[PDB]
Amino acid sequence: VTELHEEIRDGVAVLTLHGPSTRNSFTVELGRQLGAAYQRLDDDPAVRVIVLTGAPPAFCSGAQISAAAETFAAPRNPDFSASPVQPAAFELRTPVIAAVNGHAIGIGMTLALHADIRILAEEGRYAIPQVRFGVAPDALAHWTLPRLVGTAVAAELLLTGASFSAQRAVETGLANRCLPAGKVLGAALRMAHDIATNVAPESAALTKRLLWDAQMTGMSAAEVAARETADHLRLMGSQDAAEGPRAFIDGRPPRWAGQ
Amino acid sequence: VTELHEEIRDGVAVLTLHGPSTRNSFTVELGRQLGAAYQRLDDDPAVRVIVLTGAPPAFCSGAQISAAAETFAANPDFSASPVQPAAFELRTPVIAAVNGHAIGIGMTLALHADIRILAEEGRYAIPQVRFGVAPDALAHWTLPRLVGTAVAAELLLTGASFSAQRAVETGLANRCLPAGKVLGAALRMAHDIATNVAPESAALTKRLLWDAQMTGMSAAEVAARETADHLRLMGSQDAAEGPRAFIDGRPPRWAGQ
Amino acid sequence: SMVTELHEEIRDGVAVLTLHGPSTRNSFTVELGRQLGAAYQRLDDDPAVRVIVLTGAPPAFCSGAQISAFSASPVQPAAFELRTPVIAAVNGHAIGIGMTLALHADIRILAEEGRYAIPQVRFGVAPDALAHWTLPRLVGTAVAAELLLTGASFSAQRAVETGLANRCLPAGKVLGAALRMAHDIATNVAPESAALTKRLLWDAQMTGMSAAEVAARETADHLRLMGSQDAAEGPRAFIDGRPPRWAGQ
Ligand SMILES: [K+]
Ligand SMILES: [K+]
Ligand SMILES: [K+]
Ligand SMILES: [K+]
Repeated sequence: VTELHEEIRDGVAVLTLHGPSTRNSFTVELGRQLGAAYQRLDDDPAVRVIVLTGAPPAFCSGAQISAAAETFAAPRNPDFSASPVQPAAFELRTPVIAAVNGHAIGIGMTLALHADIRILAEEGRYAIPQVRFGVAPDALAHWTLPRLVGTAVAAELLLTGASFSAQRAVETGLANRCLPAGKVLGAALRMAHDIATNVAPESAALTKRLLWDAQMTGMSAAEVAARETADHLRLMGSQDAAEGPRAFIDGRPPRWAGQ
Repeated sequence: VTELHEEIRDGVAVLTLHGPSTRNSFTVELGRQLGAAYQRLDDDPAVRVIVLTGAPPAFCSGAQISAAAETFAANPDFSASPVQPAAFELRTPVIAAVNGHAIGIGMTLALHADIRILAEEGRYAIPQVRFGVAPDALAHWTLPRLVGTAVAAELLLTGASFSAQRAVETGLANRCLPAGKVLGAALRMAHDIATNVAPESAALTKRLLWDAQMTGMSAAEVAARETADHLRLMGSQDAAEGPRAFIDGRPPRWAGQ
Repeated sequence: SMVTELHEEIRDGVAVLTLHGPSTRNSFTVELGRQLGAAYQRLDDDPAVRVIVLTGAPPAFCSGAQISAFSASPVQPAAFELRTPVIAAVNGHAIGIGMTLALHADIRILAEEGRYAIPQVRFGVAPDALAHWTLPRLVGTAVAAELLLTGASFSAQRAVETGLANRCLPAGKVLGAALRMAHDIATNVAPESAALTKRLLWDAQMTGMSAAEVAARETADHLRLMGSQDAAEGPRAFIDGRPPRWAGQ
C-alpha cells in the first residue's frame, strides 16, 4: 500500500505519497485518492496552492514491476484507463507545485508532469521507461512532455526510456529548478506561501486556466487574446485589482477578497 | 507621457520608447502609436527590419503601479492587447533590443518580436497576478511557445523576476549582453537581414512561421504553404540574384516581389 | 555523372542509411529525396529493422541543394511519419535542406565542429521540408525565427542548449554514439511499444490532437500492448534478471 497524506496550513495544502516499503510506488487506489484530493482541494476556497511530494527518500517509484507481469487486458466496465489520476493537476483552478524530492520513475514521473511547476532533487533517478517493459508512456506524457522540452528531448525520453538527471531536466525545460533533496520541499513551500500571500486568488485561477485550456483545446491566438480581455474585465471589475496596487503603495500585505 | 520616436536609415527602422522620467512607462496611447507605426512600417517597402528599443536605462517599465488608482476610479474599447497589429502579424522582421528593465506589459509586448536581445543588468518580470490583474498582450500564448509550460507557469503564476541569462537558457531570449551593447548588436543583426536576406523570402517565412502558430495549422497545411511559397519565390528575380551574388562574393541587389 | 548515393546496411536490427556524396559534400537532389523516401518506407515495413540511423559520408552530413550562377517536401514519407525510430547521426556540415531533413528525425546527435544553418532566405527562397513546423516545436518561436529569418550559422552546442539536438560530440564519435543508442533500442525497447509511442507523439503534433484525444489513444494503445506477449516478457525478464527476448525478434 502507498497512502496519500494531506495537511492544510495557511492556504497551502501538502499531499504526500507515502509508501516507505516501495519508495512510494503507484497503485490504482493511490491514483483514485489523488484525483479525489485534487478535486476537493480545488473546490476548497481556503486552499491557494497544492504541493505534491513523496515520503523521503523518493517521490514515486512508479508501477510495481514485480507485481505487473500478468496484468492482462481483461474486459470489464468501467474499463482500464492510461490516465489513472482524474482530474489532472493542469485541469484545476488551483496552482500545483511538485516537490520532487527524490526518485520519480514511470507513472511517478508522468504524474509529476501534470504539475504547473517542478522542483527536482539532484540525487534522484528520473525516467519514463515504460517502453522497456512492453507498455508505453501514460498519464498524458505524449502531450505534456513535448510542451516542456520540445519534440527531440521528448522522443529520446519516451522512445528510449533512458534515465536523466535533475540538471538535464532544468536545462531542457522539464523542471523549474534543481536542489539537493533535503532542500526541495522547503523551496516548494516558500514558493507556495508566496503565491498564497502575494498573488490574487482569481488572478491565479484565470491565468492557470487560460494557459492550460488554450493548450488542451488548441485555442487560436485570436481566441486567447479575446479571453485575456474577458478575464481582464472580470478581474478589473473586482476590488482585488485595486487592492494589489494600493497595498504595494502602502507597503503592506494585500488583503485579497477573491470573487 | 512616454513618446514613440522613429528613425529610418538604410532599410532599418528604429522605434524608441522614450520616457526618461518613468523608465519608459506604458500607456494605452503609447500602445496605439506603436500599433500604428508597426502597420505603416510594415507597408513601407523601404523598411526591411524594425528594431524596438527603449531610452536608456530601461526598455519599458510597463503600467505604472502608482497610476493604478486613477485608472480604476475612471472604456468600451478596452483590450488586453493594446498594440494591434502585433509584431508577429507583420511581414517585416521585428527585433526587440531589450536594453534594460522590461516589466509587465513592457515584457509581454517584447514577447511579440521575432528576436530578443536582453541586457544582463535588467530586471524582467510579468507580475500582473501580484496586482490582481493577469498577464496581457497574448502572454498566455507567446510564453509557453518560447519556454515550455513549466517555465511559463512559474513566470505567469508567481510573477517572479528572472535574469537575462535565464531568459536565454529557457528560450525566451536569443542573446544576452551588457546593456550598453544590446542596441548595437540588434542593429548589426537588422542590417545583416536588410543586406543579405531577400525581402519576399523574409516576408513569406515570417508569415508562415507565425500563421501556423496562430491558427494551429496541420503539418499537411504547412507543407502545402511551403510549396506555394516556393513556387512564388522560384519564379522571381531575387531567387536568381541570391546565388549569383553569393558566387561573386558581392552584396545582393534585391528587387523584392 | 556521379551523384550523392544512398547506401544502406542492416545489421542486428539497425539500418544505417548513408548520404554518400563526397565529391559534393553529400549534396541533396530531388532524386536523392525520392530514394530516401522509398528507403524509409521499405525499412519501416521491414520487421527486422528496429531503428534507422541516417548519416553522411565523412566529413559532411549534407551540404544541401546545389546553387547556380514539385514539392517543398522532397522526402515522403517523412521520418516522423514512420513507426520505426529514426536517429540522425549528423557527423558534420548540415546546411539548408541537409539540416531541414535532419529535423525530421526523432533524435539528433551533432558533431561539435560542424557548421549548421538554414540559409534559404539568403538565397531568395525559403525554408523547406516542414522546417516552419518542426523547428519551433524543438527550440521555441524565438530561436526558430532567428534561424529561419537570418539564415545564419549556429553551433552544435547551441543546438543542444536550445532543444534542436539531443547531444553534441566530436565528429568522429557521432556515428558510434548513434549506433549505441540504436542498439539499446533494438535490444531493450519492445517493438510495438516504440511504434505506438512514436506514432502518438508525432500524430498529436501533426494534427493538433486535443489533450482528451491523446489520453484516449494512450488508453487504446495500452489495451493493444497489454494484449501482447512483450508486455508479459518485459516484467518477466526483469524479475528473472535477464535480457528480454521480444516476440518475432
Ligand atoms: K482551491
Ligand atoms: K516593410
Ligand atoms: K521496421
Ligand atoms: K533550453
